[PDB]
Amino acid sequence: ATLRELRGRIRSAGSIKKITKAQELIATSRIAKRGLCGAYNAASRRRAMKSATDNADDLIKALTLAANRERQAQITQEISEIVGGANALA
Amino acid sequence: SKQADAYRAISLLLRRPPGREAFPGDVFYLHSRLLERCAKLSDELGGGSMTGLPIIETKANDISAFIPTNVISITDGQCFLESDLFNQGVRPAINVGVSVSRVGGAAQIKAMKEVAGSLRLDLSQYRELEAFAAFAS
Amino acid sequence: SKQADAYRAISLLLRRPPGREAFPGDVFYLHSRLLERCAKLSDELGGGSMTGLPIIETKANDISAFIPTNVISITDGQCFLESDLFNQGVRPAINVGVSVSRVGGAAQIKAMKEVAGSLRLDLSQYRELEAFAAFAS
Amino acid sequence: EEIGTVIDAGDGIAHVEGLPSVMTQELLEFPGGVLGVALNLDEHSVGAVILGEFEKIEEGQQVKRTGEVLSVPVGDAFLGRVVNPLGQPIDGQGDIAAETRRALELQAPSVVQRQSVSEPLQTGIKAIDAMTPIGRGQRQLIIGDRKTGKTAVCVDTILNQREAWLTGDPKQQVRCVYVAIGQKGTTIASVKRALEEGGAMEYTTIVAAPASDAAGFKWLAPYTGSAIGQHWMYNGKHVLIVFDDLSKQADAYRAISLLLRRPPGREAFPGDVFYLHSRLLERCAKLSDELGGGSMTGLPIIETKANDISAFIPTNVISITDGQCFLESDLFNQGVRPAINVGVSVSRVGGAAQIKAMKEVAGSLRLDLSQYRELEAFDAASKAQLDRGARLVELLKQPQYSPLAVEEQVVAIFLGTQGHLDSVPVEDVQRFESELLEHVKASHSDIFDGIRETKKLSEEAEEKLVSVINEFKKGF
Amino acid sequence: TAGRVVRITGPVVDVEFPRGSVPELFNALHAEITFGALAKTLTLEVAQHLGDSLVRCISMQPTDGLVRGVEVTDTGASISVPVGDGVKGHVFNALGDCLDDPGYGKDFEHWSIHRKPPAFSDLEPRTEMLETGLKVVDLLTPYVRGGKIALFGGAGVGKTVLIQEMINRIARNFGGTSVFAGVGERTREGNDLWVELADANVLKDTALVFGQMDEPPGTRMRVALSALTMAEFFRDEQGQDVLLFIDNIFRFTQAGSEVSTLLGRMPSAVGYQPTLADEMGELQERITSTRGRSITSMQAVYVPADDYTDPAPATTFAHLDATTELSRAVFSKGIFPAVDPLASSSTILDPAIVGDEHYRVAQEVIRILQRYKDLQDIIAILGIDELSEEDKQLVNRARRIERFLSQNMMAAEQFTGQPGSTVPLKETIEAFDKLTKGEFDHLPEQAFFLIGGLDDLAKKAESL
Amino acid sequence: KTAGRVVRITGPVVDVEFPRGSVPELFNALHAEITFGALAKTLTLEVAQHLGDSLVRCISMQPTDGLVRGVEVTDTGASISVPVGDGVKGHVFNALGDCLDDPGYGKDFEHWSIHRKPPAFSDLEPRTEMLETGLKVVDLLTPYVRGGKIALFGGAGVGKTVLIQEMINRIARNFGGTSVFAGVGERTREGNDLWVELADANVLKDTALVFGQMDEPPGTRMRVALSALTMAEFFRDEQGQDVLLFIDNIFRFTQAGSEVSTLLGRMPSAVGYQPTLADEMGELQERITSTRGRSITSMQAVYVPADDYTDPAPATTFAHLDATTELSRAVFSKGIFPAVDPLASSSTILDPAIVGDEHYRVAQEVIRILQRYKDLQDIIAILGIDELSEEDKQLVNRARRIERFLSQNMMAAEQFTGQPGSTVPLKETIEAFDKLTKGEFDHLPEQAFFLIGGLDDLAKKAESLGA
Amino acid sequence: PAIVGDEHYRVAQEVIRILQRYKDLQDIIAILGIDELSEEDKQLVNRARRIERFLSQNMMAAEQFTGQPGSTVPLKETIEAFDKLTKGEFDHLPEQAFFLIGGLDDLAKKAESLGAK
Ligand SMILES: Nc1ncnc2c1ncn2[C@@H]1O[C@H](COP(=O)(O)OP(=O)(O)OP(=O)(O)O)[C@@H](O)[C@H]1O
Ligand SMILES: Nc1ncnc2c1ncn2[C@@H]1O[C@H](COP(=O)(O)OP(=O)(O)OP(=O)(O)O)[C@@H](O)[C@H]1O
Ligand SMILES: Nc1ncnc2c1ncn2[C@@H]1O[C@H](COP(=O)(O)OP(=O)(O)O)[C@@H](O)[C@H]1O
Ligand SMILES: [Mg+2]
Ligand SMILES: [Mg+2]
Repeated sequence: ATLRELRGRIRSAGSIKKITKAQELIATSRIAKRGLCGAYNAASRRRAMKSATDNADDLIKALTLAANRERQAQITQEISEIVGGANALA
Repeated sequence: SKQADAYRAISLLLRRPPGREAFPGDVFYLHSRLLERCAKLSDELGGGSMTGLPIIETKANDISAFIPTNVISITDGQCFLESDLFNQGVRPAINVGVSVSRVGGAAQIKAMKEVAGSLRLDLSQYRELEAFAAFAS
Repeated sequence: SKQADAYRAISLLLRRPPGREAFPGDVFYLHSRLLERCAKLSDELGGGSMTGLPIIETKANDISAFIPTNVISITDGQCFLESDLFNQGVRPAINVGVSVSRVGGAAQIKAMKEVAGSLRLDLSQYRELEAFAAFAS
Repeated sequence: EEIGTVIDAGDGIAHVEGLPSVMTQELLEFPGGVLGVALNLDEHSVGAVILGEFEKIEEGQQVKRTGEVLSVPVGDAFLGRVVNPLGQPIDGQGDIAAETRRALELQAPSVVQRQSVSEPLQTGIKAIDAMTPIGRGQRQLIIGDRKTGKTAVCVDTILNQREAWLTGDPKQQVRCVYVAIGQKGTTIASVKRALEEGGAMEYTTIVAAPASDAAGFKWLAPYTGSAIGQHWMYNGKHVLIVFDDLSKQADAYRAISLLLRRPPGREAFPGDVFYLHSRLLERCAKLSDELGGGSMTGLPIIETKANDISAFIPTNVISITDGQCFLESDLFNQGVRPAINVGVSVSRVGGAAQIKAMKEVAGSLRLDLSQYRELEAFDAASKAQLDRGARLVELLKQPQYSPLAVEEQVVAIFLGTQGHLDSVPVEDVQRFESELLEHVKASHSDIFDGIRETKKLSEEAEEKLVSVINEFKKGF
Repeated sequence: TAGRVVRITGPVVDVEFPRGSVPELFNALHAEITFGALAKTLTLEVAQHLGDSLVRCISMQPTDGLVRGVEVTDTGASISVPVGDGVKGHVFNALGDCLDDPGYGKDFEHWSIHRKPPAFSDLEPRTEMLETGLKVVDLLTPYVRGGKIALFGGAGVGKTVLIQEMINRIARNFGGTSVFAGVGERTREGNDLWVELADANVLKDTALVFGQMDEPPGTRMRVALSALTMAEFFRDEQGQDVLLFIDNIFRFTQAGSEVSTLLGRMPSAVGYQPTLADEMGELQERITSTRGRSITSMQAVYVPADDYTDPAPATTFAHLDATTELSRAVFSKGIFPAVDPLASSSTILDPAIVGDEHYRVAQEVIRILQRYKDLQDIIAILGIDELSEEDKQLVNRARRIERFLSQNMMAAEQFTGQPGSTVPLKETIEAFDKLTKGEFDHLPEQAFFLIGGLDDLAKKAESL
Repeated sequence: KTAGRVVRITGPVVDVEFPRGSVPELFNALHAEITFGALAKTLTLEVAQHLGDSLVRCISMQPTDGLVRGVEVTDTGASISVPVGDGVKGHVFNALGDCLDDPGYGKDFEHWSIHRKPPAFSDLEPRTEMLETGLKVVDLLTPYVRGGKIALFGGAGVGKTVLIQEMINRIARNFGGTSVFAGVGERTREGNDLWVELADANVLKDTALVFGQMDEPPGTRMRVALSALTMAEFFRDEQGQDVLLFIDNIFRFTQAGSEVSTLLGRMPSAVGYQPTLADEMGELQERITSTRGRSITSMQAVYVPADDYTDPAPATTFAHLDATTELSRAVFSKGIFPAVDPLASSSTILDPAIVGDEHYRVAQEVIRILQRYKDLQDIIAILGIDELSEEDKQLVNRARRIERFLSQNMMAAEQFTGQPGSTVPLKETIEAFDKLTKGEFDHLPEQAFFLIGGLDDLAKKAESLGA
Repeated sequence: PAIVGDEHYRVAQEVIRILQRYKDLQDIIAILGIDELSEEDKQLVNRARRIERFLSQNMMAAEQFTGQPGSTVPLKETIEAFDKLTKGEFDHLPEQAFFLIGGLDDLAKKAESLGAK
């Protein structure tokens, strides 16, 4: 279930990235003319959503690397089981 | 889990062909034959009973491993315990959403069945709503 | 996919060495030998043709599985269907963003070649812009 | 003489009947000058791993003993030579006059035969010498993705031993062994070219197992190089050995193990892949004075995939060596070369082996960079701190093939850790530094000589250095 | 002294020889299938010595119709391919048989396909740059002489035209020749390539070696070595520069995996053959520069699951000197060759190799194009008006630079009547330096489409 | 007759044929000779299997390079045995009992077989007595047990050996009893460093060191732990000494067993491990125990391959322990030393009936805050803390301060930083973390909590930072 | 449509489309919250939550577990109810009104039990 969970997380992160990039562009437009504004309460929305888009990109990259490690490892483990059975039947 | 490991060790030493995670083919049969001897006897046989409480240790909350899958498919329900719930103060750390008893109200006295008929479903819906409404203003 | 499964079954029962996914070392050969007989013959041989439409069933849309990878490599183009598109009402559920025909416009009549010229780029731009649906003003 | 017969051959493994008196791990001669190592001895046959051109092995061939357990020739004649894992020259420069022969599986010095590492091995790389100093007899892993400058770090380290070689003092000299495992032949040739241009081939030996070699040679090369180095180490010499790279040796050993039908484990590697690397790197040691005081410094190279230092082989080697220098692809692609990462890079035993002046200058520097990385990723003091961190990052940038002497590194680090770079623009920090160093060498070179002789920076020499900096800056 | 078939298991054939006549490993043996419908001569390749006078071999053709006990003849050598100038302009299979003219080249000199790389001392210790004359390649992703260039890009991006362009340039500029190795070649595409090269009139400059997809894994494994052997003859005996195209190298790796599985070997990580790295090294180390002559290779590389850490691409990229990615986006803009200047890379774009000026100009081009890519989304969604004036200046300059990376290619003369250009490296460096400095922002954009150096730029600017 | 002969050699595994009626018993030590010059030695083989037809399969304690088929093998009649007594203290031994710092020393001592049964179940008594260390994180969240079994899990380079050195400093120095250290498949230079450090601290005279390190055949790496445990068991059962037993690293014992199992021709288990993984660990660990009136405090480092805590070796080790300190690569990356995972680590005596209600309550509050902080990492990674509720932001700041304050300047960390370590009394730790969970230090900056001791250290550091 | 009729097919397809969109939006709602959706997406999410709850049913065989007796819903009533739901005719009822009930009369009764109508 590890690979399935990782793929679900990759899909979630991709959707979040798309939404945050759209919001960053909308904030760019609104600058020329809610609480997603970074440390504003504690322009700012544009920077916060650019940061969030970059963070989601990094998350997608890391999750994809983990997913590929898991995919390779599953192939290797499956082959190990198959060949172990074959050897024991040799 | 430890008994399954011991049986796997024995089978591999007898050079019986291995399967998933190198377990022998009949590991599910080992546990199912064990756990079907827990029974509620007919009144003709004396009405005695044996209640089984098997314990399974998972790793990294991976209930999709071979032996956990086997035993879950054998028993009359399960109480899933989770370290995240434990550390949060939910003790016993029972994950209500996925824990279940396959006997249900028949295993309860009438008063309990009356006051708790929908408690598990209510708590499952509550957890769903708490997750969904986490960032709703 | 079913034919590859049947051939793997035969090969294993014949004790032929297994590889990835337990397939024999000639499953790619199985499918490539099958699919290279689909051809367009020269005029010297009568100009006849056979067009192949192999169907492959993916599991959880993993086109990097062994048999999908082989058949994708073998064929001249791919129509990827997706259940998410199907549920969105996009029927036939072809993912135009990843589907390809390497023969391409050579297989179209001139009228279709003309009217369909801008379709690919229009759809790609639409997919890029879909995030901004509600901000169309 | 006992003569056996090849009874079958395949995939780098031959089986020989006969040879009753054969030793375990003995070398066997097959026709055509092919060699094998006797791994498995049973009542029926001997299983030999072929080290060489396996395609020339045929059923029915005569196999002869050598009477020698797996071993290579050793001696001073190997300096300046390129050899294959059997010790045979492949540089086309004639015979090598072996002093003796050394078995490849002699055990490492015991707990009571060593002493703590206390003498520095100057790599000439500011980042390493300042932040992850390497002592003689240490094992320091160089780990990173492909094309991140690992071989450049190791070749610059070998080049830095030229001055020590010219002293003529065996207590200061460092003989170098470069082991190429699975590297492109052209890359080995270019390494040899660079070493020749730097005068390093005088004291360097290359053991080459290029990518076209069979798995046996790739598996054997590190042990050949280690044996050649050990012959010097046990004679009171100091040795630096580079294994470029042990990932390829692990892959070759996995190939041999699978071809022997040994059941694999994690990532299809055999259960003894850790033993493969650990017994090799245990032989790099700093010897007790009773055994002559010699040392062998190990610089194993590991190639990661996508900066995944948590993979099996990387973690094995990290758990074998005394620290690691982790080269990042992001830093490398930003022009930060060498691409050392302070967050990961550490020297477990190098602090004791670092001269006083370097210690004093680099102490605060290491933590400053480590914190500044995060502060950058994220007031007037903070902005000044960011400027200082950027200047230090520029300070630790170094061109290839240009190792710095230890005193020059002291002065260069002093420039940046004492605010003398805040005046100069960041993009000039390098040129300035370089120019300034040349100045101190052209005139006011008393500082370099003092630092070299005393291994510390005196207050008076420090003040003279500041005055020279100020005069040069006004000239700058 | 002839052997006999003892076991047949698909493409694996066990053969028994008399005691002292066992063939050497990799020897080519011949057997006959006499059943009328499937009649053929099988080529077997000795893979193992099983002992007791048995050898295990991989059949190069399907074994359907083979009979136990039929005679097996030893040729006394490995698979050998015809070599010489006669192989140019002709199509061969992995066994040396001519496909466009059966029997052709049987009398040529024949070279074994299993050869060692140049001796270590015979290698050139210093990298060199293969000046192609194409602006984008020469400036941003210079090719290494004797090196390996990965090629990427789906259908319809001008990949075949780029291959034809490189064939043209190696033939006309370096006086060299080309060998195309279709590893796991689709028969339809092999036929298409044959006809297209004949139409382009570059077939005479190139030898085609096809190991088709519908062949057993053995031929797909050995076809790359066969093409390499022809290229090696051209380099070492005719003293020519050779360009060796391999499509697809991953299919060579996968055919090796299939063969390894057929022979009963235990798979390594991710199911590949245990000797994956050794096989790839044996292939790739033969592609080098030696004795003043070189084989340069452009190799299509498939990346399973887009996973660059996968063992096959990971092993292949240990040997790759440059990467050329062809982008549908660039192609759609009419910029030919459609090389994606940001995704493409070269390991010799360093000051130490190409010089300081080249490096500086290339980095400036990359910086401008990257900033333009960053501004692209704003341009598309909010419009170019939103951008600051400096951003508009950068957009104009970057658009001109990216159009100037286009070129009129030799192979493009057959679609557009105009001939191609060969821009010297110095001219490209100075032209793009001026472009980055902003000395042509006034000229119209179309002036930069499909031209050579600065003379062409001035001519087209005045013609507009 | 009575003497065997080598029939098969497959690495460090030897098949020996004996005459009928003279087949050695399992675990008997046999002796063969290698005469080839450089490698000349006497091999000690250990009978591992009876193969039938008067053949036995044995594990060589030394490398078999140079061994020839047909050489004579002699049966000692007994298993491997090591010297025991007060004299082993102050000396370094290998797995066979040979003294390395003084060859020949201990040959006249009483010698005990390294194989023996664990204590009878009726003699086993659970241990619940806190072994205060002065380390904030251990004392609060994973209190160690005196006479109990402690393990330090961790991946490569996360601080297992530095923490073992820390516990030798904190517990062994003031120890009134005997100490045994077992180097199992670890760095030889680390063994040398430990020998020298113990000599300098004067703890060596009370300590027996047994080393079978990385550059050894898998048989020695499998048996050295048993040899050290045999010395520890002598001290426990024959002298009534309180015994400290340090093992670094027990995973190496499991790994050597896996190598040997592969060499013995056994069918592999999951991840290629030996089928008898749990059995072998059980035998060894069950010997490592206290008994009624006889105390062994054991501390074991446990390597975690590829940072995979699900790997079978550590996974089977978990069951044998009373306290488990799990070192985390993620914690290590933050610069937090000791790099403990406060949520994954556990202790059987961290319950109110043993440590008292206040200690337990404070520990549970710390764990709840850290767990809540971990649950929020998904959001924080993308958006940061600015999107959380006020309660969650308060909790996140509290959790960051708590996680930093679990760090400590360790005694053994001075060598790496030049900063002397600190000892925090358990009472001060409880008070400090009570105040932290209550928000009494929410105003101090985060770095003030990093790598310090008690509340005075926090005050001084915060003052130095301006707060 | 040919077998079950146009109305049944249309209603089923609309339910599937809404639920698929809700599945697509779940991760966004989890991270950024519902308020960052467009108005139409917020409406669809509310509708989808009610639809997914109304697909649940108190079953005859489940009474041993819930203590609630089961129910049976005619197909025509099911089609009409989900047609109304997909149009937002019940958007004003609390989603808890749709949980584990039968037809529209059960829905009305539960809604009144919950203070809605
Ligand atoms: N300090 C440096 N400054 C500039 N260029 C450098 C530096 N170090 C290395 N390079 C260049 O970077 C590239 C990579 O260097 P190198 O070959 O040493 O790396 P690597 O990690 O060993 O590579 P590979 O994976 O090919 O073995 C080469 O072009 C080298 O010239
Ligand atoms: N408390 C600490 N303070 C500072 N640095 C530390 C601390 N603990 C460990 N380190 C650093 O981490 C390095 C690795 O620590 P240690 O040797 O204890 O790790 P390990 O888990 O035993 O490693 P391995 O798996 O390699 O044996 C130490 O050499 C030192 O560089
Ligand atoms: N430089 C160019 N000038 C004119 N036409 C081109 C150029 N490059 C590609 N084309 C056209 O684009 C099409 C695709 O090019 P091609 O290399 O054949 O793609 P592929 O090799 O992927 O099939 C060709 O039919 C060709 O006519
Ligand atoms: Mg390198
Ligand atoms: Mg350690």
